[PDB]
Amino acid sequence: SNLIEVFVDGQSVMVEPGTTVLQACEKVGMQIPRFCYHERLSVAGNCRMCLVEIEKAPKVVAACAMPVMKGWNILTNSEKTKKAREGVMEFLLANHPLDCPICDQGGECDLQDQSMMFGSDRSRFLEGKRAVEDKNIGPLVKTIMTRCIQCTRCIRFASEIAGVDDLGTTGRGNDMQVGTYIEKMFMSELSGNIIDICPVGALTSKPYAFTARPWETRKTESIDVMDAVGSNIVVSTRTGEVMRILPRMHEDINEEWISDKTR
Amino acid sequence: GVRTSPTGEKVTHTGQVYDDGDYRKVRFVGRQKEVNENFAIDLIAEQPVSQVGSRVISCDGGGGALGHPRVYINLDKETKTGTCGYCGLQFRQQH
Amino acid sequence: TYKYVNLREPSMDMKSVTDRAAQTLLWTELIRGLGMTLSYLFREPATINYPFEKGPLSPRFRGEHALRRYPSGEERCIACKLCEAVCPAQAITIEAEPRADGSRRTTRYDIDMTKCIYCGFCQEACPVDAIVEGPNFEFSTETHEELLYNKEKLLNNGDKWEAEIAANIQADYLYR
Amino acid sequence: QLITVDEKLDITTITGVPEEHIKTRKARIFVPARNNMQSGVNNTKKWKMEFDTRERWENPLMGWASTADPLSNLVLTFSTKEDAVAFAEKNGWSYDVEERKVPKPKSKSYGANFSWNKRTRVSTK
Amino acid sequence: EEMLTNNRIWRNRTVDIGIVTAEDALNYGFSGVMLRGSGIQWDLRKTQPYDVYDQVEFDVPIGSRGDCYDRYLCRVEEMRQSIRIISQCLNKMPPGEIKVDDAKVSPPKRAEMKTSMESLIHHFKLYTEGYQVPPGATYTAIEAPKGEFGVYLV
Amino acid sequence: TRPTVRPRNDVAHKQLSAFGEYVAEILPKYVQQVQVSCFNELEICIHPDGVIPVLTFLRDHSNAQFKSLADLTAVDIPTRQNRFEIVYNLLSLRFNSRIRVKTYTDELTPIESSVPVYKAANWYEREIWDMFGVFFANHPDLRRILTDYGFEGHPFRKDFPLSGYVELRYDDEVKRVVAEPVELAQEFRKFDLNSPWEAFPAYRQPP
Amino acid sequence: ASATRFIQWLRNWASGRDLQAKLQLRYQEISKRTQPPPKLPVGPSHKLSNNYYCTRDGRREAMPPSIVMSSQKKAVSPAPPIKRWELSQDEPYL
Amino acid sequence: GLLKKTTGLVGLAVCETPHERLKILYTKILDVLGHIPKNAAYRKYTEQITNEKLSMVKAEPDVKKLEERLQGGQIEEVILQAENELSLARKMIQWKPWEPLVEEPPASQWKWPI
Amino acid sequence: TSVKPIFSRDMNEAKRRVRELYRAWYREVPNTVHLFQLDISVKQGRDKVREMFKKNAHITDPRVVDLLVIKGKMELEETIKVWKQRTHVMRFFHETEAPRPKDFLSKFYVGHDP
Ligand SMILES: CCCCCCCCCCCCCCCCCC(=O)OC[C@H](COP(=O)(O)OCCN)OC(=O)CCCCCCCCCCCCCCCCC
Ligand code: SF4
Ligand code: SF4
Ligand code: SF4
Ligand code: SF4
Ligand code: FES
Ligand SMILES: [K+]
Ligand SMILES: [Zn+2]
Repeated sequence: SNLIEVFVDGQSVMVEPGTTVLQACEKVGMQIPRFCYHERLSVAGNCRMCLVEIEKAPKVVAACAMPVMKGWNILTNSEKTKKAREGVMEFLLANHPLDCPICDQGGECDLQDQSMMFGSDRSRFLEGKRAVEDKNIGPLVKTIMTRCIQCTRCIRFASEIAGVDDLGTTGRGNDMQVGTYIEKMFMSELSGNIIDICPVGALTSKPYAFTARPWETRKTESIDVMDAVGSNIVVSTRTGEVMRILPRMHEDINEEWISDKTR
Repeated sequence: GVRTSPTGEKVTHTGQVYDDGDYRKVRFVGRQKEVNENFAIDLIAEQPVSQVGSRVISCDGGGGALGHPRVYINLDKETKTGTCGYCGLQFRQQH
Repeated sequence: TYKYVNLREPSMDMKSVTDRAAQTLLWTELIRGLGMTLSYLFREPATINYPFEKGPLSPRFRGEHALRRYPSGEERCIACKLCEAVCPAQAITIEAEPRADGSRRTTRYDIDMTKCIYCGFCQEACPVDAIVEGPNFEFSTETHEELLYNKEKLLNNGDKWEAEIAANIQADYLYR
Repeated sequence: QLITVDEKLDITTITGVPEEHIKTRKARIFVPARNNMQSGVNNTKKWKMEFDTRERWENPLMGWASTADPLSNLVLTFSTKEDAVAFAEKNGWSYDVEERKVPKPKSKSYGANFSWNKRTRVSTK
Repeated sequence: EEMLTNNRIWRNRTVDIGIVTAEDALNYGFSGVMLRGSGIQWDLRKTQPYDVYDQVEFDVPIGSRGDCYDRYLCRVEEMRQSIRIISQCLNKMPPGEIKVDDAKVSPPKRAEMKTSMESLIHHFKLYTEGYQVPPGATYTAIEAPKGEFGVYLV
Repeated sequence: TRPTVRPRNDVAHKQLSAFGEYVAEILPKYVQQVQVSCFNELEICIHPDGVIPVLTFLRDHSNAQFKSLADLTAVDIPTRQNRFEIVYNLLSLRFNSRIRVKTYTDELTPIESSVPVYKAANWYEREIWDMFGVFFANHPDLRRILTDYGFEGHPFRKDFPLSGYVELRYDDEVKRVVAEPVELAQEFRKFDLNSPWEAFPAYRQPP
Repeated sequence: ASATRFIQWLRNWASGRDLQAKLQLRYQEISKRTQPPPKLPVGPSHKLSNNYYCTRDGRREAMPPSIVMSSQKKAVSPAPPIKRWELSQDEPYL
Repeated sequence: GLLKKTTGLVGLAVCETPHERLKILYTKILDVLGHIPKNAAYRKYTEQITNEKLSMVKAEPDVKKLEERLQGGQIEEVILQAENELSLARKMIQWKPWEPLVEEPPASQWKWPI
Repeated sequence: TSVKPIFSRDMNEAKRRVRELYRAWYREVPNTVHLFQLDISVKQGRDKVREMFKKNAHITDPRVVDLLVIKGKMELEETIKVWKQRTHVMRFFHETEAPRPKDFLSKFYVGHDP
């Protein structure tokens, strides 16, 4: 009854009021590019990778945050949308370090993959890059903060999901730095999940460091026995060896998180 | 430095050495254990630390296009040195 | 356009006919063929005097593999595993971990030289020029097991051949 | 002229598979879970069939991972669950079907970050 | 040719040996010199040109008896035409790049890969995952030296 | 004329589309689908009963004259009820054109042998039987062609393992080559290469 | 190249050619084995402006096949008849 | 025009009386097509292209000029094609492919990719 | 449930083809042992033939039976024409296989395979 009508590339779709442009695209099987947006975190709207053209609107909107209005035609593949993605990806990679061979994220990196699928194929940045100092937040999460793209997923997860207010940004402008400011360890029981939600290799697992690459792991979907919650997990193995433990999405149990002990 | 275990078998730079009672060392009987004696961990520690003037320095490993991808190293932490993640050279901000 | 390789009608004048009768009976075209091999008998043969003389190669030659170093003596390989992923023959096997100083380095680097197709993809994929195919082609062995290289063997190959490897890379890297 | 055949399709006797790897195998029919390291969902579209993991041991010469399982790397792709189940029946494999997991729809509100009186008010941006 | 072409022993071993009619060659699936030996005027470099074959001049040898000797003469004359083409390629070689300037397919230069973030990402991805190819199926063929060589690629 | 993009040839696309509907008009009994690809390749998809009538028409009809069978192969698609797609690639020297004809079958259903239309098909159909197990009816001499004598299974099926089920060696005791269950000193390493991000929107499948 | 004049004459007469002009052994007419460095050109897409990838993306202009007929006026041929080849003027008869 | 000595194709004999042979074969094709229903596209299309070829033969008494007009290679190739067409027309009567589609394919039989 | 037959329209027709194949295999064994100079007896070979026929005695699809007979006939043709070697003929007897115990305990001791 309350459902309004919108269009994705001219295809009609019925959505509830308050649905975002990103969620309307989800219905027809389109996945808008993203970095800051996470469906289990509060909306941020800062990476600007989800910019999409609305037909007849001169300005692209941030799909992750903009609520759809009745009758909108979202153009997910327009020349305007495609140029917005290339421009934003260009800004993301301008100061990003050439770390992929030594970066544990390589091969399962959303920055690599969305650069392949939505960015340009070359650079025109001719300057020196930003370099940021690293920060210790305990024995579980290694931080290479030069790789951070300031998506603020970790900050939002810690505040909303883990209920811990230690992470935040300091400074402003290009020198805005995600961290704790003071020397502090982020030692929650849910801390290890910030590795998963960080789209880049800025936050990675210290125990897992350097040991494998994503393509070569075999994925075994199993269950955790560290407690009685029954968290669903993926056991990554390679050549007969357990390499790491990853969450497996189950809406009715662990959603997409696992405890540190489980991890 | 290459070490010899109490069984006399050389220890590799990866720490591998058949323990006493491992039949697999019979493969070396009448032959030899191929061991590289230029331990890279030792060689890189002999390099002097390079003092620089800026807060950020870049390393491509030397030789331009014959080195490694160019990276940038922050030198704000004065307790430790900035190390190149590719080649292991160390850098220090002079005062 | 096209041409006919065999569509010529021979002339039937008594001179041409008599010329062919002489060819049939006096074997003139078979004698002519003997002239050609006689001429070769008095040509200098093309044989080189191996192993004292070698055949010519180029700086791009794809031979035995070796793991290289930086001038300091540090290994170039950072266990990125790009070579292992691209290897068409799955001839490369790698394991890695943080070194005692935190460096990202391999603890296993095997090349099964009886799987390898000497295609050079691994040295194209390497971003730091760690794994190369050197110029050596004279390393035949008496056992199969001697052709299963581990990291110690490949590092020794790098130290053994680095003087030549560096000079060949210097001559060809501007084409890459 | 068509004939009336009235039995379930069984091709086990004409597939050439050894008896061991029909009766002793357990096939899993499932849609792969999303790799949690990435947000892309394009690897959760198709159904997969995999077989139970068997022993891998270390090669004495080199320490490589040896196997005696001819099906260790066999993975099949299907459009639908029914297509995968139909394939498993005619080949005579015992199978387990896991239902597809679709993310539950969420209600997202940017304006909720600045609530006047609710706990959704964020302390930082 | 001074050893074979006019040699009566060679001609005795090849002339009227393995004759194949033009219609049989087609219906049996023959191609290349196995067609042209029998007189079928057909050469994929002329009729379905690829790369820059439309920009070189060469003749297609054609047989008249469909036997071993004619196929021998066709192959020898094809070698002469190859030299003729090679002379044109040497003279008309243009400058420029050697692989498509599109780093989502062809890898970047090593110097670029070690300097540019985009180049490193694309180099990394091309040598691990490789480039994705749009869904489809093609049968593509060339005039290989032995005949029509093609791939049906899905 | 952008340097890196393959040029599009529309005169051929129209010509192939015209001939495609020409074939469908003449053989409605068997033709199920006709399509032309963006690189200008015409494909006719037919009912398997029409293999001989369709191929004979294409070989003999004055406006077709597809005298040469370039290739005859099969593709295994396990998700389909009829898993085996049979593909005929034909060449017309007269009209300097190519056409692809496709049909389907399953494990237990035969296909009429096209040898009477093209003698080239004799070995192609032996290869399809050997590698996929698709039986061809009234074939002059159907039997394995590529696999070893006594080999069991059809290797090019997607559910046949890459390394097979058995392997050979010489056993000194019995003084002959023997076959034994396959064991590998190093297991083939499966790689998961697919990116989780869609690459080609134009081919997106509706949900 | 070191053969004497008599032997040069003899193998020339026996072969019926002037073998010396086109020796099959290479001497110093070949390129030097040490060459100067190249400086290779760059491609058309090496521009700093007017170079958006979405205007030069071949893979994304590929489209699914056009369905002409799906079972879900003059006669035509697949293409115009091939022209008859003309004989070579370079050398029509070998 | 003087009669050829060779057609250039191995096994394809030179025809002494091409015009008459073509008229015989084209007439036979038209006779065979009379037994196919008037609505069959095979009949309408084959009759049309046949009548155009026959009209050329009746209007061009020179074998060289006629070959140029027919665009089917040597006139002996054209005779062979006429014979092949006549063979097809007889077969089509048994097959009757003008009938409606025998069977629809399964739902996703031709869907690609999966 | 109406499908195209391969040869036999029903099980009774298929079974006749099976017995025709079995007779051919039964008659051929003495020649195979003689021609290949096998050390087995004619009884051992004929027992093996029975064993290969007995393992497929539970089939009730006439099409599956027809394919088995088709593969059996091809299998016999290779033997008669000596396309097979002795190694191929003796692969039916698995002479170098160490017997694999089939009880729970013996399996339990040797490994994890069920
Ligand atoms: C006053 C009255 C006088 C009366 C007497 C007058 C007689 C004079 C005229 C007599 C004729 C002279 C020739 C006699 C020699 C024999 C000629 C001969 O037999 O040649 C024909 C033979 C077959 O050739 P073919 O063309 O294939 O067959 C005919 C086609 N239906 O061709 C062949 O034999 C082919 C041989 C192939 C093998 C050749 C390999 C060796 C060639 C090099 C040897 C050179 C000669 C060496 C002689 C050594 C002497 C010590
Ligand atoms: S985060 Fe991604 S793009 Fe950045 S260095 Fe790591 S793998 Fe490369
Ligand atoms: S550390 Fe990772 S999750 Fe946190 S803001 Fe940076 S990129 Fe985002
Ligand atoms: S040369 Fe080719 S096959 Fe050999 S190790 Fe390198 S990538 Fe693998
Ligand atoms: S040799 Fe090169 S490509 Fe291979 S793992 Fe080491 S750094 Fe990576
Ligand atoms: S996903 Fe919308 S701005 Fe980040
Ligand atoms: K991460
Ligand atoms: Zn460095």
